[PDB]
Amino acid sequence: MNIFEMLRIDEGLRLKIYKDTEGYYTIGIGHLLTAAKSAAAELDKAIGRNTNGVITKDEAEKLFNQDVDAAVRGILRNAKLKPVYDSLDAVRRAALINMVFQMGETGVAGFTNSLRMLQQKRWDEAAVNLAKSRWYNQTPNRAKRVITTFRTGTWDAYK
Ligand SMILES: [Cl-]
Ligand SMILES: [Cl-]
Repeated sequence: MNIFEMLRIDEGLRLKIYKDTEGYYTIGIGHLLTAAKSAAAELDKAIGRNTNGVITKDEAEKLFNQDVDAAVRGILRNAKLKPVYDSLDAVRRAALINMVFQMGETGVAGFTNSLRMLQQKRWDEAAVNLAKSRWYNQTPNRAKRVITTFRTGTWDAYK
C-alpha cells in the first residue's frame, strides 16, 4: 500500500471524459480538466493530441504521475501544509497527499483546525473535526477512508 494505489482506489480509472461528483469534467485517475468542448480542449492540450474525449491507460497513468508529483510539491511549498506534513509518519503523509490531490492545496489549507490537531498528534479529535466538512458530506465513503488513515496511521481502511 502506497499513495498511488491509495488514490487509484479512491478515484478509479475512466478513460473517457466524465463528470465528477461535482459536475466537473474530469478524466483518467481523477485528473480534473475544468464545460464540455472546453473540456475536450483542455484534454487535448493536456495530452498533446487530438483526443476525441478519450485516452489510453498509459496516458491516464502519465497524468496520474504528474498529478501526484504536483501534489507533494504543492504541499512542500505551502506554508501551512509543509509543517503538517513534516510532522507526520509516512502513512498519514499519504492521507494529506490524498486530500490535497482531491481538493487542492488551497482547499486543504482551510482545514485550519484539523491541521493543527493533526500537528499536535490529537488523532481522535482531528478525525471528528475533519468530518464536519462539506467534503465529508459530499463524498462520505472516501472521506471516511482518509479519515481512518489519519486516525489509525494504518492502511486498514484500504484493505
Ligand atoms: Cl495537465
Ligand atoms: Cl464516496
